[PDB]
Amino acid sequence: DRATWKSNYFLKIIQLLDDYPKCFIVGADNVGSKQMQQIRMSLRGKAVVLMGKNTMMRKAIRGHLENNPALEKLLPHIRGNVGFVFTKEDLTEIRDMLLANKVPAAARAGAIAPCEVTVPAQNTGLGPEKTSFFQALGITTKISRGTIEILSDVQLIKTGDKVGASEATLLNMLNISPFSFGLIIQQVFDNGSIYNPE
Amino acid sequence: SAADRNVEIWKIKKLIKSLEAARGNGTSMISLIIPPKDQISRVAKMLADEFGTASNIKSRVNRLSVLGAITSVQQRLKLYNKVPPNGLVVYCGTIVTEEGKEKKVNIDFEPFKPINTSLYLCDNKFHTEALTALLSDDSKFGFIVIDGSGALFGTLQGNTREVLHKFTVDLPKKHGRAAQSALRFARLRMEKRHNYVRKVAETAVQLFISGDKVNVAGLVLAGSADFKTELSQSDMFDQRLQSKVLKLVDISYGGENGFNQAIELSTEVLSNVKFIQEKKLIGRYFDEISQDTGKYCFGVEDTLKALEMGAVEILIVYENLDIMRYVLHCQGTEEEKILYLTPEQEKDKSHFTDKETGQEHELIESMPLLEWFANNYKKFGATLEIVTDKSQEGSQFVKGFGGIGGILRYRVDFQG
Amino acid sequence: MPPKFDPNEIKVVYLRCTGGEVGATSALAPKIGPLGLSPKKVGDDIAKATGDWKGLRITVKLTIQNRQAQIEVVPSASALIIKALKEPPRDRKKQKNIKHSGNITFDEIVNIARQMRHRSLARELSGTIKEILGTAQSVGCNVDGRHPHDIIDDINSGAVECP
Amino acid sequence: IIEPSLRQLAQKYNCDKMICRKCYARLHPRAVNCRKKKCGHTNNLRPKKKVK
RNA sequence: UGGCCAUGGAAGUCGGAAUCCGCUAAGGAGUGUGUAACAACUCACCUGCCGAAUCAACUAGCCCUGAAAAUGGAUGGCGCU
Ligand SMILES: [Zn+2]
Repeated sequence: DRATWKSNYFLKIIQLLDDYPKCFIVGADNVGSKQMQQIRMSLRGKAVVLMGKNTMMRKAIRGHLENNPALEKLLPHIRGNVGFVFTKEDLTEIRDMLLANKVPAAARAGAIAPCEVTVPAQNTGLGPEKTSFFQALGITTKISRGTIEILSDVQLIKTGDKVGASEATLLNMLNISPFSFGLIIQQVFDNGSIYNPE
Repeated sequence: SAADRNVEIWKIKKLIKSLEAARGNGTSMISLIIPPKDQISRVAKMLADEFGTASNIKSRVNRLSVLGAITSVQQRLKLYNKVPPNGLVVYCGTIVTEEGKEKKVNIDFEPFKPINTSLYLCDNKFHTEALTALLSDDSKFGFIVIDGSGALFGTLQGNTREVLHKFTVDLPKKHGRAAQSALRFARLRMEKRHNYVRKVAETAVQLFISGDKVNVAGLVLAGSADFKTELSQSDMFDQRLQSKVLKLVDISYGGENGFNQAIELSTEVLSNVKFIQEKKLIGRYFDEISQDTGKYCFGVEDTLKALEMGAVEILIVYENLDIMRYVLHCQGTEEEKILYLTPEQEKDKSHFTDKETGQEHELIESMPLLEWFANNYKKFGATLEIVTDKSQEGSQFVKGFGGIGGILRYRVDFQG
Repeated sequence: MPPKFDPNEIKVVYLRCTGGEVGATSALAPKIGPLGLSPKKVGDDIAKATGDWKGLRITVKLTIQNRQAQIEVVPSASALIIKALKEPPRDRKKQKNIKHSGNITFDEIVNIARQMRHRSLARELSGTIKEILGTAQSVGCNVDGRHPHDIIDDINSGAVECP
Repeated sequence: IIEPSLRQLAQKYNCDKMICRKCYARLHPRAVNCRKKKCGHTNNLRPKKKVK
């Protein structure tokens, strides 16, 4: 194990490179197995998704094989948490399909905020429970007959702001999930030419 | 096997129920019972005199039925050469029944458990009060009997008086007639004496334990000279055995002649054990009602539903409760339903018309629920705990709670 | 169903499993049952009627409540349908030694099993599904007198027929 | 009653510990061996039992 | 995939016969926590950072734990690193 498998992994990546002349480098990021399965089910017919390591630092060996240049441009961009998407359809269409899929995934306590997150005026869906968790920071909440109702549309977290722990937990209890993303596109490979999501 | 024993018990329980219902004429029946030690010839002699005296019964019907009943039992007893262990229970007669069917009947059987009860009777009906009284009191108690001469071990069902094991010992003298050696010999005497307690305690673990969990519901020490007290409170005595020590009896005499003295003294305390186990259980049930908790049930509407569903852990029942399981049936459509009814709701009830269709819904005959609980608690959740109305907690459970409840496996919600 | 007692439509589903016969220990209704208008004994009788004459060796019970009428269905599990297609039927009470005979062939019968799978598996068609259901069998032991393991590798059938 | 993050901070100091099976020494939870020369750095350790 | 035995509940998890395939980058028909039972949590394969050794299982030397006695005390004593 892990000598024959390592050789089998080299055979997987080279065959995918030989089959498809176009690849889409996608950042994995905070991602679930459930997400990856959903993406597999959506992109089943056309594309083939892969997730690699520093044996993707091995496109060099494909470029060595009595043929290819152009794969030399792709070596620096295999950094961070990276996985590939091999495919033959198109480039701008596939970019739109990747952007369109995505997933919610609830608040990460500590990380940055991508958009201006809000709390709409609505009931929590509980009995006479702790209103003190909501009112600790600066939110107007009443016990309007049993249910804890928020009485105003207020912005908690703004763009480029750090998400606190107590406010993250309250958003998770409310089922408000603007944070996270799913997966991001950093760079592209299209028959030799490189693009930067443009 | 344990399962085969339970089937043999149920077989006899069923048989017993059918014999109590029997009924017959004048005093044509016989209820005869023989203990295991007894000789059959002596019994066959007794019946031969009872046959002779019966020859001068004035009334016809009775006389001829009696003599034939006495001849049958005499012939059944010819087949056995000895009275078997567990005794013998002979039930002869000529029972009247439906269809005007005055039929002869004979049931000799060696019962399960040993019986220490003799009985000769004739009557209009059979008398199985001995057998049913046995079947209730399965509770065995142990009897360790210490003496400076030698020990004894035996057990004690409600009826039967057993001997398990006994030994005698060559113990030393009280005194040592030297000044210096007095002390050494006195220590030596006390070490021999302690080794004897150890042996008795070891043999007691040998006898009274079963699968690292003692069979005897209690245990009694019975002696004199603070020798039982040596055993009772010693660290030598295994705590699983020691925790069931209920009485330390003070007896004159020793061994098997002291044994039956120890039983006579220990009677009230050995009767109270069932009453104590009742209190402990219903006390445990009532604590759940005292707190919020919600790991309880009560009423045949609830307690059964709880048993049907996410099952109970313990199913408390009062003997007397009288609530019964009928099976109702339709004439035309062949629809049916079973319900658990009270004494007045079962005797006469205009509820049972089918209504939706418009027919009379005939209530096909019952069986009554204590019996139903016993039939299939094993196929539910189990520990069918029969309790009485004697204890203060039991009295509440019977009078207040309707004599039915349960301690559940977890919390359960109920509505309506 | 939220505030007090209201059916706006009620096509409510919940998943019970196991149901050869009525069952004394039941555990069918409560919790979900009574609140929602489905009863207990009648619901057990309806559950027996659907899961009657096959399967009597364990079944699955999705319960779609239409206000008061439950629609019990048998959604297929792989091992259940293998046990249904065994050497039937010695149902209950001996029995006893035990339910693991496991020499009942099924070569082209498992083709139907891979077809009846509710898509699932993230597969590249039956070629891979054949390998899965040929090993799901804890009991069966594959064809006539074969093993499962590595005979699966050399399949020569039903690649294009199963879609 | 008590603020959760504040609680877990005081747990860290009182309850997130290893315990020596020989000498009952209270040890940091990463511990593989004991501190105590009295029990010869036993290595028979167990976790401190959590309050239910 | 409520896999099978076990219903008293074990859909990975009181126990035991099993014990493979798919997706696979890859996850045991499951190390535990805990559950009536789930859930929820926790325990490979792979990356990002950092920057050369790292780690396991035995084995035997000294040292230490194991190592409790009654007048105050004896490597002979003083002492000795
Ligand atoms: Zn220690």
